[PDB]
This record gives sequence, structure tokens and C-alpha cells, in this order.
Amino acid sequence: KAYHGGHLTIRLALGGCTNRPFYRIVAAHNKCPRDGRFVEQLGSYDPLPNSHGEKLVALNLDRIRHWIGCGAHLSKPMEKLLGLSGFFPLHPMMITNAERLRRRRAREVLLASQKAESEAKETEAS
Amino acid sequence: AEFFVLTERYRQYRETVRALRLEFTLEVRRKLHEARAGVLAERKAQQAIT
Amino acid sequence: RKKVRPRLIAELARRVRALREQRNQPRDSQLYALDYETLTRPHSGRRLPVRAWADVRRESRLLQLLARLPLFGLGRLVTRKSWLWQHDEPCYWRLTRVRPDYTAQNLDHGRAWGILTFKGKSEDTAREIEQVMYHDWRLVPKHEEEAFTAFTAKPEDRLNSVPYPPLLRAMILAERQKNGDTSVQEPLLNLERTRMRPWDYPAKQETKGRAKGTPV
Amino acid sequence: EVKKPAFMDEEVQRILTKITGLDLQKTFRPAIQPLKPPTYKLMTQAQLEEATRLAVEAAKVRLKMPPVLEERKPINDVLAEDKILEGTETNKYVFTDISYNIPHRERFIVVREPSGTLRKASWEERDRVIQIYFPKEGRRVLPPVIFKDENLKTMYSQDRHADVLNLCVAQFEPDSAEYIKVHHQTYEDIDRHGKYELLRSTRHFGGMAWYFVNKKKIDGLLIDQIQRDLVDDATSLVQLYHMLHPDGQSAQEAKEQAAEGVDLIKVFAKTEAQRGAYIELALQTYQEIVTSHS
Amino acid sequence: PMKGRFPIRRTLQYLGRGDVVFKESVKIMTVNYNTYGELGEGARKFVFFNIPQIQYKNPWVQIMMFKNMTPSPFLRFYLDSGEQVLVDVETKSNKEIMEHIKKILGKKEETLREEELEKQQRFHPGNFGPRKYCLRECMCEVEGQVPCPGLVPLPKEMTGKYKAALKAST
Amino acid sequence: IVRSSVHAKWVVGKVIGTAMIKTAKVRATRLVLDPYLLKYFNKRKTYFAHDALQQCSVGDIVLLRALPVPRSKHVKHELAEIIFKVGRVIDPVTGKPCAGTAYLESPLSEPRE
RNA sequence: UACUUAAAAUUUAAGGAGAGGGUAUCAAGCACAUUAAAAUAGCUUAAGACACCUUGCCUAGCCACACCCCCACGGGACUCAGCAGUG
Ligand code: FES
Ligand SMILES: [K+]
Ligand SMILES: [Mg+2]
Ligand SMILES: [Mg+2]
Ligand SMILES: [Mg+2]
Ligand SMILES: [Mg+2]
Ligand SMILES: [Mg+2]
Ligand SMILES: [Mg+2]
Repeated sequence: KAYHGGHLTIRLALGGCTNRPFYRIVAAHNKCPRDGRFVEQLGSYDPLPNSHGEKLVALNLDRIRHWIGCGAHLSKPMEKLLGLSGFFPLHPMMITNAERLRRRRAREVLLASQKAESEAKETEAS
Repeated sequence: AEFFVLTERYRQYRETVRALRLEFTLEVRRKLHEARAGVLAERKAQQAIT
Repeated sequence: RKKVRPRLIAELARRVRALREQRNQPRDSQLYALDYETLTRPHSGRRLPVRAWADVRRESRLLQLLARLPLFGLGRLVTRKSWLWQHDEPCYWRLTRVRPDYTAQNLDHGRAWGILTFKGKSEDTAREIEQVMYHDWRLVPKHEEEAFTAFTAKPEDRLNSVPYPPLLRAMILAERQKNGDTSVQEPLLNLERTRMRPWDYPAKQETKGRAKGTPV
Repeated sequence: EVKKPAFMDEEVQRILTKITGLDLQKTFRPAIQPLKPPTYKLMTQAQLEEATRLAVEAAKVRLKMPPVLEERKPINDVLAEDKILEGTETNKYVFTDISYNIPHRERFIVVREPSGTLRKASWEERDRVIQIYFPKEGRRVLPPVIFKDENLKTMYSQDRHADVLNLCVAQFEPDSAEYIKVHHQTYEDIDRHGKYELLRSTRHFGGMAWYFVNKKKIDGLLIDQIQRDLVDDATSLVQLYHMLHPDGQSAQEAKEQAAEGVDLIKVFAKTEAQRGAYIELALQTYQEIVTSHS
Repeated sequence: PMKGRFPIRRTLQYLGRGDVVFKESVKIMTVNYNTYGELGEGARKFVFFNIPQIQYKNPWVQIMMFKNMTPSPFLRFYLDSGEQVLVDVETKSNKEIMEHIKKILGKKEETLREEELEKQQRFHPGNFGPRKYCLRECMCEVEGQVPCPGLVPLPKEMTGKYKAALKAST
Repeated sequence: IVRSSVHAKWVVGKVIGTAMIKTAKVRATRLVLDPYLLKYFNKRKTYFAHDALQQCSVGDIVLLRALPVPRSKHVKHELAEIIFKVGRVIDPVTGKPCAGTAYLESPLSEPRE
């Protein structure tokens, strides 16, 4: 298609089959389809653990730096991937979500202790 | 409490990422100039003419 | 080729359509009219967001304040309730030019110009003011101008340089050793060149779009 | 300090090449692969000799020895320890820089563990992912099963030592422990069964003799070289042993007596040979046959 | 039997044997040769055997040939700068003519190799995609990675159909 | 002094007509490979060229230079040079007049006329 | 996106080395040329002009279309060629 307006972006293009997702990191005009025309492939992401239990990310860090230097935006999942790698700082919401999960498990642990204490009262009743 | 902490993380995160985008923007232009008018570029042009 | 032929009707339509737009341009009194019972704009039927309902009933628009002043308040200081609540430091516009909407039966819609002073720091040139149709403006009294505009700058404490990300730092140190540069200096990013304005900083009204004149 | 000789030293490469030998029929033995109809050229005796010379030039490049290196040291470096991410992930992430023009030993391959530690990928992890993104013909992502001791012993029974080593060079890196393990296992099997001829006129002979010299067990290779009438090779092997062990009793004895040729082998037998009695017997028998017949 | 004389000239292998790749300056190569004579035999053979190979490697260069216009055969190259390089090929073998033009106006082996490598810069083995452009279409092809569900059924717990059933059960 | 966009910055051809004022119709030929036969044949193209002095005659080989701006719809070249004049050829190698594969003036002589 | 001026992505317009469906019982087209005092009588064409017929192609994708009148001021027979569904 003949796009008018838009910018280059670095995003994940979904491949694979049903229940078997696989991603291609690509640089593409933002108005293009998710799996359609791209400019360059900048790596790949396999989100399923392999035989060794490792999720495999490939990053062409030379070309990624080239396209960020030319104005390429980043999708939020790709900003998270660069943070885990260490190439970018950890994303604000990666830290916030980790804090929310910590606060949510603290409640669960406290409730289990309260239930155990309530169960202890049942033990006292016999 | 969480809204304010998150607002500060976004400001500090986005400043760090702007500094890195600028560093990358400079390497692109440095590499381009070296190729266009670097030492090696100039010598080859004259070497061919000679 | 040579079987591609002119399209006169398309040429006629484009020009004619553009001409009608210029002739029947709407005015600010129409585009920004509001029905306060429903908080919906009659021209387009757009219902204002929920977080704006309290202020639309509780605050005034800029030219509602200026229409009551001699010379439409040229030289006066005007601030916004949103700024007063968010920023402790003085934020205001110094009005320089004001073009009321004469069509409005109360001269309560129009455009304005001034010099911005945001968070105590003043710009050097006048530019057009954005969000003039908002219910957020508060005229500063003349007797309170001196106390309002009093600001003492604090030494800046936001860091000027930060470390590099963990992987990008190792790639820099690795390249140093490869090229023969022996040093234990820590790579540092410089944040001074790329410092962001606050999100609520006034934007450029001149480059902003205007809504179309086709009613819904 | 007198530098310890290296494998690639021009002097060592000369001696190792000589003892290895050349055989255009063994070096260019027919490959069991998809075939094409042969071509034919009418050539004079000069043209044929020129073509044989080019064949010997190619056989030299074919016999180039593979590197002999010391075992790499485990990579244990932690780039970061971001504990905020502890418990937020169940599986490790492995990030590989796939920029084309970087040497594989200079690429950054990091691992983000579930605990949050960002560390460098180990040697085993580096080799696996480099095969996945820069696949090399002959190499497989996961270590093959032929290298198990039971499977390797089968290959040795079939006298397929040059194959075990050609596979060990396609799959493993020269500095890896797996590479060193298989080579030292093949070289040890050749010694016990006196199968030194299997690796002659091959690129793997030099490493085998190198391994024996460093481990002070050249006795078997000398006894076999002498019995095959290759006594110039046996003398060169004793020179290489007197070069990598200068302070050895044998090397000091040869300087005292200025021994050369067959004398060098006799000196080794008396001084440092594990089985000196046999080296003299085989050496003596060779002299008797040479003298008696000619 | 392929028609014409020397039908090997009409094979891609023969056309690709040419080694004269002109510099970017070369724009036109006029060939003036005589059809009859004894000193112009090499020129006639050069038109017969070599001109096809030169055109094949230099498709954008205009080769125009004129016959029996002058007493002797010659080659005149027209360059982009406006320079005109005259070559005299009388009493010269066709092989000699090719070597002469290769020396004066032919790209060197080093230059051609650099161009080939630069052409392939954007092909990466790790890249995934169609067979026309990439070695592997999907990561399922890689050894050790989760195989394609079409070839090998996935475990039930890794399936959305199963996960949805449990959520309903909860 | 930017150059033309057209690919044919320099074209050689034969003047097949000269009936337009100050313009010469020139036929150029290039070699094009037949993909089925793998043999080269001649593809001919017509180029209008600006002949300011009307110094061109039918049958003479000429060199054309691409004009920076097209003079008209079809005139996008000018007459750079007349390589060979029809019937008035001058041997490039020796510099002597020739009439076919023969010298009108011997190269041994030095007439200087 | 950087600077208050330079690197990209994405388009648009004018072009042309070369390549590009069928019918020659479609063999002529009829202004299709140049010059620039405004004259000259030229331009394309059996190396296939012009006319007609048929077809999406260039395939990581591209191009054209968006109820109909090539277009869409206007007019008309007045909208699923978005998903599902119906005659
Ligand atoms: S083709 Fe790779 S998962 Fe099916
Ligand atoms: K249409
Ligand atoms: Mg806003
Ligand atoms: Mg008929
Ligand atoms: Mg319809
Ligand atoms: Mg339409
Ligand atoms: Mg439908
Ligand atoms: Mg619709």
C-alpha cells in the first residue's frame, strides 16, 4: 500500500503456528500490517523455553543502534526486551509490576498464616 | 503513593533513553561522514585518478 | 500508454470543495459553544471527558475574564487553576495581544498572545496561547501581582550524568581494551542536552489543528 | 627463560610435517559422495608432472594441522544483579548479539536469570547459540551422541580414528574440554594398539605426536617408525623430544656426545625411554636388515 | 545440433567467462573492423568471440560496431568525463586485444570482490523468513527448540483449548 | 552544472534524417541479449539531437551529449561531435583521408595541406 | 528523531539502458513534429504505429478499486468487495 504519514518503528512480528508463537524483531513503517512489509529484520524472539529451559532472544545490536539513531520508535514489548538484556534501562512498568506482584504475594502469605492460625484454633477446639 | 513513584520513574527513564538515542544519533552521523570524507575515502579517489 | 485521459470532474470537485470551506468557515463562538446542562458541544455533539466536568461549572474561560477589562486586559497576568494546583512556582502568561471573537454576543471567545513564565522561568518571546477555550483561567489582581510573581530559583539537584545500562557499559569498556585505551574511567551519559519539559508545559498553538466546519 | 616451543613454531611445524608424511593416494582417497562423470585430458610428461606438483600443493593445504590449544577457562562474570526482577520470571533469557561483522569470540551473549542476575553466557551456552544463528556446515546445535565412550569405542574397533577426529573438529572448539577429551582418548587408543599408521598422511598426525612428546610416551611411535623403515622420522621425533624437554637427561646426553642420526635414538633408549630395551632391539634389527641386504 | 557456427558462444558459461569489467567511466565502445584483409584477422575474431562476453558483463555500455569504414581496425572508448580513448588493434590477436582493454579500462580483482561482499550485507543466516530469502522459516526448525505443532502435537497444558477449560473449572 | 536524468548521457548513432530545423534524427543501436537463444541482436532507438549549425548529413556517425534540460518533448540531446562524416572520413589512427578500406592520401607522405 | 538545522522512513512528479499478452483479414495513424524573428513541413509505423480483444502482477509483497455515472461539484437505479448471517 502507499502509506501517507507514519514513522519507522521496531516491533515484534508474530509467526509460528497455533499454540506455538514465535516473533521476528523488525523495523517497519508503523502503518504496515503486523506480519507484512518490513524494512529490516533486527533479530528474533522465541518465547517458549527450549530443551535447556532458555528463552532465546537474538538482537542485531549494530542495526538496532542504527535505526534508533534515525528516529525509529520502540514498541513496549521491545522496550521490555531491551531492558532484560541490559541494553536499555528497565522499563518503569517492569519495576512497578514487580512491586505489585510482591505486594500481592505478601497478602497471600499473610492470609495463609491467618488461615493456619484459624486452623490452629480448630486444633485447639479439637 | 504508587502514581507519584511511577510518574518519577517515567521521567527519569525517558531522560536516560533520550541521552542514549542522541548517542546513537551521533554514531550514525560520524560513521556516515567517515565513509563519505574519511582519510581512506580521499586517498582512493586520488589513487584512481593517478 | 496514452489511453489515460483527463478527469475534469475530479479537478472541478476538488477546487469547488476547497472554495466552499473558505466561504463557510465556522467561528470560535460556534465550534466551542457548550450546553452546560449536558456538557456536550452542539456543533459536533462531543461530550467532554468526566474529569473536566467539575471545572467547566466552577471555572471561567480566558476571554470571559478579559472581556470585562479595559483594552481586553493587555499587560495583565493570567494563570490557570490546573497550574496553581500542580506547581508551587509561579506559572502565568503576560498578555500582549488579544483578538476577541466579535461575532460572540458577549465577546467571550477569541485568541490571545503573551509571554509565558512557567515554573518561575520566563520565555524571551511572545507566542500564541493554547487552550484559551478551557474553563481553567484565573486573572491575577494588580495589587497581588508582586507577591504572586515573586520567585527565588533553587539550585538544580537533578543529576546531570548517569551510568550506562549494564550491557551497553560492558560493550564500551570492552571496546576500550580492544583499541588499546587503558583506563578505569566509568562511562557516563550526559543528560543536560536532552532534558524534558513537564508534560503540562504549554504547547505551540500556531502549529495546532482546528476542527472542521461540518456539523454532526 | 628459553621459550617453550609452541605447536605452530616454524621449527615444530617442519618436524611434525616430515614425520606425518605425504601420500597423494591416501590424502585424496575417493569420497563416498554424489558423483559426477570424470573428465579427461591428454597431457605430456611435463604437463603430467606439473599436475602432480599442483596435487602435492593441494595435499599440503589439505594436511594443515588443526589448532592445539589449552582448555578454555570457565566464564563466571556477573554484569548486574537487579533484584527488583526476582520472582517475576520463571525461565532464563539468553540474549545474543548477531551483528554480522563481529568475531564469534568477541560477541556479547548474556543471560538474564530468574533471580535477576545479568551474567555472561558460559562457554557451552555461547557455542550452542552461535550454531543457532551462524550455523556451520558439519556442526549440530546439540552435542551428538557418537562421542559417548561406548560409541567412540565402536568407531575405534572399526579403525575409524581419523573420522572420530574429523567429527571432533567439526563439532567442538579446539579449546573446549570436549574437544580435548575426545582427542586424548583417540590418541591413547592408537598408542595401546599401535595403530599409528591410521593417521599418517592426515592432518591429525601432528597433534598425536605432539601429545605423546608432551606426555613423555614417544616409545611406541619410535618402535613403529623404525619397523616401517622410517628411521629419518624416528630421529626427527627424538629431536622434537629434545626440544620440548631441554633439561631432560636425554637432551643433555646428546649434547655431551654430539649425537646425530641413529645415535640420537640410541641415546634416548638408554636415558629416558620407558621401553628402551625394545627400541634398541628394533633399531638393531633394522640395522642388521639394512646391512645384511645392502 | 545447435544452429550457427561455434554454438558454444550461445551458452551462459561462455558468456560468463569474460573477465573485462569496465570502470564506471566507460560509457560507449565503438568497434571499427574490416571484413576483408590480413592484418585485421584479430579484430574480426574479437567481434566474433569477445564482444558478447564484454556486453554480458557490461550491460549498460553501448557497443556499436562499424564495418569497412577505415583502412585499419581500432577501438574507441567514450568516457563519462568526455575523454576518448583510442586503441589500435591491427596485427593484434583477439586475446591480446582483451588483455589490453582489461589493463587500461578494466576493474581490478580487488574492486570487484569488495562489491560482491557489499551486495550481500543484508543477508543474515540467523534471519528467519521465506526460503527465497532465509535459511529457516521458523524457530521450530532449529534443534532443541519447541517443534511445530503440525509435525508434533504439543503437550495439553501448553494449549489454549486446555487452558480455557481449566479457567471455566476454577 | 548538474547533469541530465536520462540514462543516455552519451549516445552514438547514425544520422537517419535531417529535415527538421536545427535538429537531426539519429538512430542509435545497442546490443540486447535474447534470453532463449543467448545471442545478441541489435535494438535501435531514435534520438532527436540539437544541431545548432545544421552541420549534419544523413549517414554520418555522431556523438550526442544529453542536454541538462529537455529543449522540447523529444529533443533531449545535442550534437557533441561528428565521429565520421559521410564520405569524408578521416582515419583516427593515422589521420589521413580515407575512402573505405583505402587511403586517399598515403600515410608515408606529409602533404600538410 | 535530532538540531533550530540533518539523518531516516514514507510518498509524489517528471523521466528512460533494457525487459513487458493476443489479433497484421487492425496497415497505415491524421497533428500525432522542429524552430522560437514565430517560420519549417515535419512526427510514429512491417525492427509492428494506429485500432480492437483479453488479463490483476512485480509475490517477505505490490498495484487498482470501495453502491453506480472512468472522476463525483452534481446526479442516480442510494451502499456488508469489514466480521457473522440471509435471499
Ligand atoms: S512452522 Fe514453525 S511452529 Fe509451525
Ligand atoms: K470505479
Ligand atoms: Mg494534553
Ligand atoms: Mg476475416
Ligand atoms: Mg455490494
Ligand atoms: Mg467511484
Ligand atoms: Mg460477508
Ligand atoms: Mg462499509
